[PDB]
Amino acid sequence: GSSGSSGTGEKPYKCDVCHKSFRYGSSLTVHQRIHTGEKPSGPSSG
Ligand SMILES: [Zn+2]
Repeated sequence: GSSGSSGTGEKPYKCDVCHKSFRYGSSLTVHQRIHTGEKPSGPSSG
């Protein structure tokens, strides 16, 4: 559960809404799918 990213962490493609890193650009977009269309998810603000 605690943080623990050995190497894999700083990805060239990181979401700009949830901050989800992605070693590949395609992966990022394919993920943002949830950010587009249906209500957003994840932490936003207090
Ligand atoms: Zn995202």
